[PDB]
Amino acid sequence: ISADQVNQIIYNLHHDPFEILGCHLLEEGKNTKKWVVRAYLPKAEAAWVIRPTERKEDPMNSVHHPNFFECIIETPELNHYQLKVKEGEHEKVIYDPYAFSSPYLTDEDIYLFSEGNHHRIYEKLGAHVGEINGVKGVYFAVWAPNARNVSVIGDFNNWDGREHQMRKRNYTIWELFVPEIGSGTVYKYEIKNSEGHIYEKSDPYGFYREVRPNTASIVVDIDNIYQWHDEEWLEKRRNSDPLKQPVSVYEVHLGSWLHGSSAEKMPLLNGEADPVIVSEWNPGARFLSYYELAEKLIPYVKDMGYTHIELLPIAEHPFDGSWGYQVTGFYSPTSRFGRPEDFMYFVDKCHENGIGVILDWVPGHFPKDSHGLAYFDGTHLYEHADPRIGEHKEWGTLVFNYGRHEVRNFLVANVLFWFDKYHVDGIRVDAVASMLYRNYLRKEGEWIANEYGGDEHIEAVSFIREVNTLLFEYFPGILSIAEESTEWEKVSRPVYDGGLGFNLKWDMGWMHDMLDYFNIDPYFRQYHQNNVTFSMLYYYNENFMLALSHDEIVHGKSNMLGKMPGDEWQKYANVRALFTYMYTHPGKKTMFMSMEFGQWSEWNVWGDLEWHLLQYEPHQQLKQFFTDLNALYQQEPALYTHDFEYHGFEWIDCNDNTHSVVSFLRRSDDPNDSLVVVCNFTPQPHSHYRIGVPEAGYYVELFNSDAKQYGGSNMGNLGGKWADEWSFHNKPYSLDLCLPPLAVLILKLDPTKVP
Ligand SMILES: OC[C@H]1O[C@H](O[C@H]2[C@H](O)[C@@H](O)[C@@H](O[C@H]3[C@H](O)[C@@H](O)[C@@H](O[C@H]4[C@H](O)[C@@H](O)[C@@H](O[C@H]5[C@H](O)[C@@H](O)[C@@H](O[C@H]6[C@H](O)[C@@H](O)[C@@H](O[C@H]7[C@H](O)[C@@H](O)[C@@H](O)O[C@@H]7CO)O[C@@H]6CO)O[C@@H]5CO)O[C@@H]4CO)O[C@@H]3CO)O[C@@H]2CO)[C@H](O)[C@@H](O)[C@@H]1O
Ligand SMILES: OC[C@H]1O[C@H](O[C@H]2[C@H](O)[C@@H](O)[C@@H](O[C@H]3[C@H](O)[C@@H](O)[C@@H](O[C@H]4[C@H](O)[C@@H](O)[C@@H](O)O[C@@H]4CO)O[C@@H]3CO)O[C@@H]2CO)[C@H](O)[C@@H](O)[C@@H]1O
Ligand SMILES: OC[C@H]1O[C@H](O[C@H]2[C@H](O)[C@@H](O)[C@@H](O[C@H]3[C@H](O)[C@@H](O)[C@@H](O[C@H]4[C@H](O)[C@@H](O)[C@@H](O)O[C@@H]4CO)O[C@@H]3CO)O[C@@H]2CO)[C@H](O)[C@@H](O)[C@@H]1O
Ligand SMILES: OC[C@H]1O[C@H](O[C@H]2[C@H](O)[C@@H](O)[C@@H](O[C@H]3[C@H](O)[C@@H](O)[C@@H](O[C@H]4[C@H](O)[C@@H](O)[C@@H](O)O[C@@H]4CO)O[C@@H]3CO)O[C@@H]2CO)[C@H](O)[C@@H](O)[C@@H]1O
Ligand SMILES: OC[C@H]1O[C@H](O[C@H]2[C@H](O)[C@@H](O)[C@@H](O[C@H]3[C@H](O)[C@@H](O)[C@@H](O)O[C@@H]3CO)O[C@@H]2CO)[C@H](O)[C@@H](O)[C@@H]1O
Ligand SMILES: OC[C@H]1O[C@H](O[C@H]2[C@H](O)[C@@H](O)[C@@H](O[C@H]3[C@H](O)[C@@H](O)[C@@H](O)O[C@@H]3CO)O[C@@H]2CO)[C@H](O)[C@@H](O)[C@@H]1O
Ligand SMILES: [Mg+2]
Ligand SMILES: [Mg+2]
Ligand SMILES: [Mg+2]
Repeated sequence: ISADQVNQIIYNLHHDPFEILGCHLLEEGKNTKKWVVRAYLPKAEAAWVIRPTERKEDPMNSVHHPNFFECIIETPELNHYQLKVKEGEHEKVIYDPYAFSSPYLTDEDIYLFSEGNHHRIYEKLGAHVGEINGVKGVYFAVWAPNARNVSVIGDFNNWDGREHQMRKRNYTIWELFVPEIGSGTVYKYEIKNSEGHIYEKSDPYGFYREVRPNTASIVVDIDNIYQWHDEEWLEKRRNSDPLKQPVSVYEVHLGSWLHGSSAEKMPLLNGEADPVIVSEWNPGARFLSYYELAEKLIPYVKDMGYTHIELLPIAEHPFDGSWGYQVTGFYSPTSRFGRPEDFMYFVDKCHENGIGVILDWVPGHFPKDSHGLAYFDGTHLYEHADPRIGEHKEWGTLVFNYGRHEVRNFLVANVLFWFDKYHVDGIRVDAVASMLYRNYLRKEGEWIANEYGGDEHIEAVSFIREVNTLLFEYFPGILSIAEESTEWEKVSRPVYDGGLGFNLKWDMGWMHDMLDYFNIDPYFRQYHQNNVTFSMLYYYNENFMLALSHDEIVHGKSNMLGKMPGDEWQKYANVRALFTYMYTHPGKKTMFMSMEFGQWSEWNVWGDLEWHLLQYEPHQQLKQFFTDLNALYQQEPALYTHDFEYHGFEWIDCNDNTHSVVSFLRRSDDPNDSLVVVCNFTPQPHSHYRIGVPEAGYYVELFNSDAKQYGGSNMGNLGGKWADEWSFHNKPYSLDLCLPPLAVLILKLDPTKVP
């Protein structure tokens, strides 16, 4: 480029910056092409072009001006890249602001979509504010290749589509530009099928939706509604290995954490809306907005000391009672809680408070509702046509045709959409088995094998591996968590090693062993010591997340306190012992709302949590227990740096089944960060109980779950204990401890203590 062209950009004299900024073809070679990417980045000192799908990164050079950059790259196609932009000591990674010079679909967009590889398809499909032929308006586009006709119906034309019939392109996608309408427009697509039957559809790529049970899509100017402040969080994420950090997740269903009064409006970020009543049966209550949740949930979480909030599905879903697991509006956060920008504010405020956001994401199925994706164009479009692989009959839902390019593209781009537009830090996928097996919940003679004779759902396995490959390339440092309950191997291992590419898997076996164990009367736990120790045998085959989830405190399973045997003191003590053990056992942590304060009743998705219990001491004390435990977990490197390496854990002894006692070491990089953990899983205290330790010195009591401030009886070792030169558990030193009842001790050698 010339200096004159540069200066025209710098001084805002150029007639159209898209002619020189962004990605431009310089020449075609025999097997490759030569491209240039240019950027004007005021205040940046340096920039790079990242091609994350090819695993490449190229520096950009300043050209004529220190903030004007060019980068010349040879590659057959340059569809997928990001700009890394350094301003002083800070780096951000963004998409190229000059990537798309028109709102309409190009030939290239249609080709990439037809092949399933348009990672940014949601920039063109759906509804977008823009300018065509010199006039501002909205461009709509929808994939419906077998429809006979499609029109746009909405508020602007009183729901009559005759003067807004769309144009079909390349036998696949319908489009229309509508002048002089903008964000806030309410609409649907009116589709006529090959039979001549006419029906109404919500926008599959819609960005906002009326409040259930109304289903019209609403236009959002999604890049001009919210100003983020989380660059430093995102930079630290991208540069960190979350597997080596503390990950303590508070799992939350937004509709049922806390309700407000329906006698007032729902406040929004600088505005308000009518209340959304929780149900016809509880008409005095309304949901809290994303804005109100940012003001209340976030400081509550921060004060408890969790690192992450995990949300039950917030994608738009028509029925409260699915808990969000039956989604129909994949590209929009549910309007129950307000607007897209209110959810953006929630996430930005999490990041300001040093809290990450994980979204439950639901790629496995979708319900039959007529506004949604089902039979979209008068054919089986999103779902597979054969019910043996296209329906989950026990659930009444439809299964995406993962092999169909544009379907795969809908879902792959959807995952990326949440990280791009809403800055989230991770996803969790429920019931992964439901996608992986062609015989899932199907009887003999009601399913068919894959092409090689097996039960593996090949197309699903390939989709999952693609999701995870792309997610980690585009957004390094995120969490991708699976629950897979069969024995599928390598779930949380890299795709290059034959894995599915998640980085964490819920340890459902551990969960069952623990909750079954603790439900046993303590005298009988001696016959089930193996529940305590078993999960450590297979532990190193995956990266495990230890989750005690929402699913465990419904349908007659009781809440945590009610699972435990004995009187009220023992029930609390069991909950403290279990969770202290969970937090010291190797693996990341997840627990569900209500568990941190000892709610007695089961989670009820139709009300909110029993917050009035926090007026009473035993609940307050358990909440303080969790507050202090989370603080300890973040303060002790041996609880999180080496979760997934042999070095991080070793049993000291687990042979004392008749007293239900176990003990072990946790380790980190520094040997002085080593911890000794001792567990007593009956209410019988022990007074001179020997435990082997590897070195001399004073072992400080960092934590004792029987402390009186946690509701315990206040037995313990009075702050710490000197080890004896008395060999035990095959170690050269030993501690002579008092083991409090139904309690866990965490001890740490202080090598500077004065004898
Ligand atoms: O995570 C929450 C929280 O946990 C820790 O803090 C807890 C403790 O774990 C818990 O034990 C307790 O400690 C408090 C304590 O209640 C306060 O009274 C005070 O303790 C004083 C003590 O009162 C003084 O007398 C003095 O004790 C001497 C002791 O007099 C002397 O006899 C000897 O004791 C040895 C004893 O003779 C042996 O028999 C044996 O005693 C055992 C028994 O065998 C057993 O059956 C049972 O009863 O328990 C006894 C205790 O183990 O061993 C004894 C040696 O340990 O030597 C001691 C040494 O002084 O001194 C202490 C120190 O001031 O303060 C402690 C410490 O705060 O409550 C706290 C809070 O709930 C954790 O330390 C804290 O950071 C965490 O927040
Ligand atoms: O103009 C009349 C023509 O239209 C008719 O063909 C249609 C089909 O009915 C549509 O359903 C569609 O077919 C696409 C399909 O939508 C798309 O996903 C892709 O199919 C891939 C698939 O993703 C992949 O998994 C694998 O199985 O291979 C498939 C084949 O490539 O492409 C399909 C074929 O284009 O669109 C066409 C055109 O609208 C009619 O049947 C034609 O005979 C007729 O010419
Ligand atoms: O010096 C006092 C005693 O210290 C030790 O007693 C221990 C018990 O061994 C532990 O099991 C525990 O006791 C719990 C008990 O397990 C639990 O059932 C509950 O019992 C209460 C009950 O809440 C209450 O309503 C009423 O009925 O009285 C019962 C009192 O026992 O709560 C107890 C704790 O409060 O902890 C105690 C105290 O550390 C030691 O073993 C005893 O020999 C000694 O007497
Ligand atoms: O007054 C009662 C006694 O109290 C003290 O003994 C304690 C020990 O200090 C504790 O460690 C524990 O003992 C366990 C032991 O930790 C555990 O390994 C298991 O021992 C098995 C052993 O693993 C196996 O290899 C073989 O040698 O048999 C051992 C004996 O079974 O089980 C032990 C308990 O049964 O608890 C005891 C108290 O019961 C103090 O040290 C004693 O001297 C004192 O008398
Ligand atoms: O103020 C009058 C009226 O406004 C609201 O109704 C809107 C719907 O919520 C919205 O879905 C849309 O309804 C259209 C359907 O979506 C569409 O499928 C088709 O069947 O036509 C409908 C309009 O006829 O528009 C209406 C009207 O704006 C509010 O929710 C109503 O209850 C209220 O009475
Ligand atoms: O070093 C090998 C192995 O040692 C440790 O494993 C112990 C388990 O942690 C524990 O449950 C127990 O295993 C038995 C099962 O509980 C029982 O149900 C059945 O399958 O037999 C098992 C075989 O013994 O004891 C084992 C062996 O000590 C440690 O936890 C592992 O990580 C480690 O690899
Ligand atoms: Mg399940
Ligand atoms: Mg068993
Ligand atoms: Mg309530």
